Amino acid sequence: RGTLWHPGENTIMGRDHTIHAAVAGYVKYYRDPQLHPDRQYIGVVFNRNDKLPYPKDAPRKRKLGLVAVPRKVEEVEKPTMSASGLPLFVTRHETI
Amino acid sequence: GSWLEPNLNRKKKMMKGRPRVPTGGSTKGTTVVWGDYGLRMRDHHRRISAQQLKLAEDTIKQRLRGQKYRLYKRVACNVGVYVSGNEMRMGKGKGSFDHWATRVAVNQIIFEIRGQLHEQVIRDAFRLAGHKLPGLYEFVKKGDPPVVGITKLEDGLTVEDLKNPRKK
RNA sequence: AGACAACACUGACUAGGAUAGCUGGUUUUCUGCGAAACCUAUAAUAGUAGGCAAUUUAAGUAACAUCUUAGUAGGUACAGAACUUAAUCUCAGACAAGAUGUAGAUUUUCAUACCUAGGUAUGAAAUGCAUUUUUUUUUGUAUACAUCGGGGGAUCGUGAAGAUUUUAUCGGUGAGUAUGUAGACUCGGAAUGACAAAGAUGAAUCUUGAAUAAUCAGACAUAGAAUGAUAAGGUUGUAUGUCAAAAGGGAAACAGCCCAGAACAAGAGUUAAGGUUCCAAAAUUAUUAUUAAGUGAAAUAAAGAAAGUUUUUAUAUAAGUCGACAAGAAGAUGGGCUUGGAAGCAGCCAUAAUUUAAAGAUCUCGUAACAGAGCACUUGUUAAAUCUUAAAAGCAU
RNA sequence: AACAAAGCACUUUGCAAAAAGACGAUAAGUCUAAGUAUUGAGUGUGAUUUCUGCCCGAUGCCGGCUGGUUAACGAAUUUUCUAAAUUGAAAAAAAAUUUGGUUUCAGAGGAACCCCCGGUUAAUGGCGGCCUUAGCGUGAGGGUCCUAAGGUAGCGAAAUGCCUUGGCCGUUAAAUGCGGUCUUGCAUGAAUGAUGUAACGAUACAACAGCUGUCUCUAUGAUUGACUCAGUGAAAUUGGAAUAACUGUGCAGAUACAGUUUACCUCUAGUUAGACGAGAAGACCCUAUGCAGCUUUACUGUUACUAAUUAUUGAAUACGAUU
RNA sequence: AAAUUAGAUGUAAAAAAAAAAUCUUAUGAGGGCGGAUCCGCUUCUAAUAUUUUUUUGUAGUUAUUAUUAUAAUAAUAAUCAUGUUUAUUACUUAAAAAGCUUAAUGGCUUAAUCUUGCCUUACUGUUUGAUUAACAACAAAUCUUACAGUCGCGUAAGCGGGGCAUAGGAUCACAAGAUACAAAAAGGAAAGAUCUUGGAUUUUUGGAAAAGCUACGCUAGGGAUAACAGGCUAAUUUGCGCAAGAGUGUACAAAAUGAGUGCGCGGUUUGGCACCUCGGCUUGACUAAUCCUCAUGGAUGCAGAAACUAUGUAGGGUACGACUGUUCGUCGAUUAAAAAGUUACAUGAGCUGGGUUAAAUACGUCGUGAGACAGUAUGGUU
RNA sequence: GGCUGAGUAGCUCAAUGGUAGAGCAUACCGUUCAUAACGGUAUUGUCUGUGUUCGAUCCACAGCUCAGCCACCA
Ligand SMILES: [K+]
Ligand SMILES: [K+]
Ligand SMILES: [K+]
Ligand SMILES: [K+]
Ligand SMILES: [K+]
Ligand SMILES: [K+]
Ligand SMILES: [K+]
Ligand SMILES: [K+]
Ligand SMILES: [K+]
Ligand SMILES: [K+]
Ligand SMILES: [K+]
Ligand SMILES: [Mg+2]
Ligand SMILES: [Mg+2]
Ligand SMILES: [Mg+2]
Ligand SMILES: [Mg+2]
Ligand SMILES: [Mg+2]
Ligand SMILES: [Mg+2]
Ligand SMILES: [Mg+2]
Ligand SMILES: [Mg+2]
Ligand SMILES: [Mg+2]
Ligand SMILES: [Mg+2]
Ligand SMILES: [Mg+2]
Ligand SMILES: [Mg+2]
Ligand SMILES: [Mg+2]
Ligand SMILES: [Mg+2]
Ligand SMILES: [Mg+2]
Ligand SMILES: [Mg+2]
Ligand SMILES: [Mg+2]
Ligand SMILES: [Mg+2]
Ligand SMILES: [Mg+2]
Ligand SMILES: [Mg+2]
Ligand SMILES: [Mg+2]
Ligand SMILES: [Mg+2]
Ligand SMILES: [Mg+2]
Ligand SMILES: [Mg+2]
Ligand SMILES: [Mg+2]
Ligand SMILES: [Mg+2]
Ligand SMILES: [Mg+2]
Ligand SMILES: [Mg+2]
Ligand SMILES: [Mg+2]
Ligand SMILES: [Mg+2]
Ligand SMILES: [Mg+2]
Ligand SMILES: [Mg+2]
Ligand SMILES: [Mg+2]
Ligand SMILES: [Mg+2]
Ligand SMILES: [Mg+2]
Ligand SMILES: [Mg+2]
Ligand SMILES: [Mg+2]
Repeated sequence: RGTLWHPGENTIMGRDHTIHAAVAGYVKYYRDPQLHPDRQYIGVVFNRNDKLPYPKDAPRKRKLGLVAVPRKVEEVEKPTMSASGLPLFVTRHETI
Repeated sequence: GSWLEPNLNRKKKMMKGRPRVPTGGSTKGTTVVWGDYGLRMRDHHRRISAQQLKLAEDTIKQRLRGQKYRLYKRVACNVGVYVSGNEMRMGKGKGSFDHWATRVAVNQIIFEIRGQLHEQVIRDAFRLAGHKLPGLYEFVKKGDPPVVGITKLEDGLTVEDLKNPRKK
């Protein structure tokens, strides 16, 4: 009830102030006096050995989170007649 | 308010609670701080009523009337004792207010006195009050060491020696 | 009269057709495993369902349990008085400079009136002790400018005016690293317990598939709470265990306590709790002390009293401790007052003296009031060579 | 002391085809009654003397409007689907109107009960306050609020009185009783009748005299049982028993456990302290989404009964009402 | 006393340079070595932080003072300032309180508050992972992600699937819309199905349309809940003791007396719990906290006698009658005295049945009524 | 959701398109030789709002409040 702990590294806060995980990592409880001197945060790191808060000068540690798959090369193949021999669509035009 | 009638609401009921039992080496209230002599409860911890403390004060005044002295009270009645009807059956909520009380730990000062009186006269007054108060009481002078539990810190004994596992 | 209608009538008898979440009963042996009396829902609370979960035996296991190491969440016991709550106590002012006076010594410096650059005087300062000073007709530093009204007095005082002042008085305000207080105070803060990771150990204890139960007033013990009355073999949670469903040894007898988990025998076998003079298996086994009351010895009755006794710690003694005995224990003075009377000794006030070997303007009796008899106190005689007095603690009465 | 009762009172019944009332799966019909308002039925009270007061608001019943409401009926309305036709559309097309079938909506007027008005207490029922006073008390009296009306006469510590053993008087050596009397009667009261006598009562209470073994205080005597012998021959009951005392223990009251104590074995007649003695699910309390009977402004229903109307069942005239 | 307004912390703002060390990091040198970016050891460089650290520098400008010949040098003071001084900007300013739809707790001040502009994502469908597998089951719930569709705000990043968080019940039936599934011979339709939506003291709120009496009562059970007794307890008592001593006692605490209290015993009264579901007569037994009888201490208040108080002591006795159903209690008159208690408040397979006490009846009161009452009255298989 | 009635001064009641009243409960005065009666006067003003009409306690609409029966009551 309220922000006893605040969302930190790779975490989001819900409507009811519930803190979730935004990535697949490991929970960490820490304090960041550089960001706020009177707050305690909860973060998620990708390496169990990491230590928060990360130095403000070090590059961000982030994972791709994507899988490589062959792209779809489907080209225009739309027919006009159905299997029943009927036009798949009829186009009318109004003229004045 | 007063030490026998606190500035508290009688409607809000208070739990029975238990007197303070210092098991970490605390000496709070076991020494005379204001007067020259005191009255110490040396046997056990109790909960004294506001009527039993008022009678103890009248006994000291009745014995020391016509003399110059200054009486200090080191206890305050701030515990509401709500007594249910002894004729009632168990349950049906809590009881109604009966009187004010105060919780006192063991070897704690109840009263203190400072005056030009003789040591003997003060002793008699405190003795008369100890007979009318619940428990057993002792005459205490100013300057004597404090009390850790039921052990006096005499002969240079410190609180760290009572915590040391080795004592033999 | 709820009276009678053929054992029956608040609605007979007889034949046909019921239910009962309630009570009772449910029949042979061996073997393996082995609960619960809790949660949620219910027209429920004597019931029932779904979970937790007992069982069967197949798939799995990076399963589960425990410890170690590292990490994390959270604020109890404790401790403390920071914040908050009750009550209480103390303080509310300190220093430097300046100013203001006083008796001085009459030396130096300085300023003026002068005389003739020195003396002559004059004063002032220097100097010692008082003295004023936080909002003052006293500024500064350091500090919370650090305090305001009401009421009771003493001054100045005007045509009544209340300006100025005082309090070991009241209330408020300010300050305190002052004292206490705690279910809804926690700045400090355990152990325990909980979560997850790796490793190791272990008696498969774990999960899943399939099949499929019982149970849903629990009791006591220990710790810590609420409630009651700090009562209940009371009621109600939490932690742990036992009983329930566990026999056996111990607690005289014993569901719940102390040990220990019974497949059957044998053994002066080895042990646990517990015990060892006899009943009754094993010590009348050793060491140092206490008690004299059968206290006590397997269920602590209290406060309290007291030349019971022991020990310790102080202390007295041939400079005669302790006890007794002999005498003394004065004088100013019947203190002053009070009172019919108050002479040490109804009551009130005072109780610096004086002289003595010592003698309270009086500690206990006594008188209407005196007198008188004792005491504190003083000298002497008797007399102890571990032998005085008090306090504390232990065990007893 | 309850019921009945003579007496008293109220409601009802005109008899023309059925007097009312009661009975009749429900009628014909029967009793009433071969009766007729001084008859029959129902209701309460309960001879007689002296009496029976106030209130029709509520409830019930009775009477009454060409009134209000008003189901059926019904003036005026309205809709679903579909067939055919017409119109429209004539693009991939519905849609609209009329008729047939089918299926909905709908309410001016229009009954009783009810609303409204009046009547009825020997109908069910009801029958209060608060101030002030000629001096303190006590109110002839006065003022005021409320109600349908405010308990009248009489009776009154009663079969009614909790406080209470009410106050006083009589009765007893001694009165929580009984009788008389006074009142502030928690919570008397007039046909759920009020009140006072005569007579009556195996009613209930109290007192007096006499009388007595009721008692002080029991004794003796008689018969039948009880007891013994002979003859015949039950029953309830019974887990099994070698079935003592104490203190303790314990599902909390021990012949049975612990400890100690005491006791030779076995019967007879007495006795009933215990065996939480026996018998009776006797008695109380609670539980069951167990029963029964009864009550009612419980829920949901059926009837007596009342009201309207199609049908059996055809007309005439007059008047009033909506307009 | 109580109206409005103005106030109520401090610091900084020319500019640094350099050496080593203690860690910590680095998607730095694709470092090196074992097994470019994987991993535990690893040097170097760089960055952040920490030392009070070893220091060096602390000018320039304006002014003052001093020396030197208007300038130079040194020292001291001032110095954010090219800018509407109402300056501005950055940092700091305990806690509580106010505000944030509503109680309370927590939270927000760097936004979740306030002001303003534009807006209506208070959107449609499907869906991820969680609440150590929501409520110790299931269901209705809570938080959260992604994709597609297309809208808003914003320079942009991005934010929005209502509100700072925690307090509003289904099905069925009914009603309003959509979808085009099926259409009981066939073409339609009716009635159904899917999606969206609305109306609930469905408040016994996982969801029945529901008033009572029985003393005329019945059956099945429970003693899982009562009354009597026993058991545990001892608040209480009409049961007692000890301790202390205000006070009374003409004097004088303790002859007698003993305020409000404290420490206890005991199990007699009224109570709590729930282990367990009357009185009289006859005849005893036992206790001792003693009414009489015996011995005895104290008693300005023991002259004697009598009585008061207390210490031993329970052998024997403690009677008669009136009232009441009574134990209790009141009263009359005697007596050496006419005291108490326990034992299932001893004793009903020993008696009594007056009280309490089922069916009958009346009264008063309560109830619309049937009926009821710790009410009263007469009667009632021991 | 549908329909109907309704309240005027301190108190109790009248007034229907046209003045806004009566009685009572205090108070002042008058009357009387005097008192009590009696008489006169005084205020305390249409439930609220709006609209129609030359003109509104009056008619129309909305609401406050009271009351009648309704609608829902899954
Ligand atoms: K005491
Ligand atoms: K013994
Ligand atoms: K009668
Ligand atoms: K009437
Ligand atoms: K009537
Ligand atoms: K009438
Ligand atoms: K109609
Ligand atoms: K009368
Ligand atoms: K017997
Ligand atoms: K009866
Ligand atoms: K229980
Ligand atoms: Mg009957
Ligand atoms: Mg019968
Ligand atoms: Mg096993
Ligand atoms: Mg268990
Ligand atoms: Mg239900
Ligand atoms: Mg059941
Ligand atoms: Mg903390
Ligand atoms: Mg228990
Ligand atoms: Mg069992
Ligand atoms: Mg066992
Ligand atoms: Mg033994
Ligand atoms: Mg051996
Ligand atoms: Mg042996
Ligand atoms: Mg004298
Ligand atoms: Mg004198
Ligand atoms: Mg008559
Ligand atoms: Mg007839
Ligand atoms: Mg009669
Ligand atoms: Mg019709
Ligand atoms: Mg009509
Ligand atoms: Mg009458
Ligand atoms: Mg009558
Ligand atoms: Mg024979
Ligand atoms: Mg026994
Ligand atoms: Mg045996
Ligand atoms: Mg017999
Ligand atoms: Mg037996
Ligand atoms: Mg769960
Ligand atoms: Mg078809
Ligand atoms: Mg429910
Ligand atoms: Mg729920
Ligand atoms: Mg029980
Ligand atoms: Mg004597
Ligand atoms: Mg003898
Ligand atoms: Mg008895
Ligand atoms: Mg018996
Ligand atoms: Mg009879």
